Amino acid sequence: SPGIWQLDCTHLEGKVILVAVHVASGYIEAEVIPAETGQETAYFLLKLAGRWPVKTVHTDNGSNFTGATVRAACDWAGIKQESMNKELKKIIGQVRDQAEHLKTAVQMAVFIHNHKRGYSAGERIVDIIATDI
Amino acid sequence: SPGIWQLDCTHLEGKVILVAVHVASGYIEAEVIPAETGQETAYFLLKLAGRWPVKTVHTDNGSNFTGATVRAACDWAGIKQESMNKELKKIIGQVRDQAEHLKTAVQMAVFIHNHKRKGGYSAGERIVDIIATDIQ
Ligand SMILES: Cc1c(CO)cnn1-c1ccc(F)cc1
Ligand SMILES: Cc1c(CO)cnn1-c1ccc(F)cc1
Ligand SMILES: [Cl-]
Ligand SMILES: [Cl-]
Repeated sequence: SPGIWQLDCTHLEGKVILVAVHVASGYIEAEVIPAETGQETAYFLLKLAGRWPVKTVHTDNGSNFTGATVRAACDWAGIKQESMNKELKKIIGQVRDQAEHLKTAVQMAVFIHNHKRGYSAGERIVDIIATDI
Repeated sequence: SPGIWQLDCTHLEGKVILVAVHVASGYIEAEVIPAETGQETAYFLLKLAGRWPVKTVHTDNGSNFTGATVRAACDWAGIKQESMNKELKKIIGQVRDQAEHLKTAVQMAVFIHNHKRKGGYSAGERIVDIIATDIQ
């Protein structure tokens, strides 16, 4: 469905990246976060939920989801907790050299993934949500 | 254009917030950034451009836009360089005491601003409708 996202973590250069995939489109939002903690996870989810209609998020149900913080953020935002990601690392690989900081490379990779084309993932998410509306 | 954004800075609690407004819809993306520098501005603009189809930005043309970095990032992403602050601040003010960290309060405020229905469509619904229409 249109409001359904998957949230996973992935690790590079000793750092933690959260990757959110909009399941129907393949569109991705990803960011390096300071640590894999409830507080940083909640922050990431709140950010995502303000930008797209997030109804449900499928997660790995690990340690950073057992605490009060993520529960509180999902409650507040009205979110239920109920192939793109190796590719993301591959693109980061292709572009790593052009950026000093991993965080920059991550955002270049997100850009490339979402714009690649007859439809890009970015066009697909928009069409799907507009149709739902 | 569907692809036109305005980028402004605003300041609270000794911290810098960049606010991007999609002009046709009133949809906002905003984040606290470490400092108002070319490098952090470039980073913010690359993030935005990967999430929405950014063709042109209108900025204040100040110091963080004179350097090689923002110019290089905009080149790369194919971006041309050619009320909210207050409203967003008001919502932040309203929620500030519910979050420890300003950064959290900012993202709650963005959520509220983008979902608010004054009657009706929210800004979030409008941006999606406008861009979907343009695509078709
Ligand atoms: C701007 C662009 C390209 C080429 O830059 C490929 N997909 N998109 C895109 C991405 C997201 C949209 F909402 C609409 C279009
Ligand atoms: C989920 C929601 C609300 C709350 O019902 C208000 N606007 N939106 C919204 C925001 C962005 C969209 F693309 C679609 C809908
Ligand atoms: Cl995780
Ligand atoms: Cl600025």
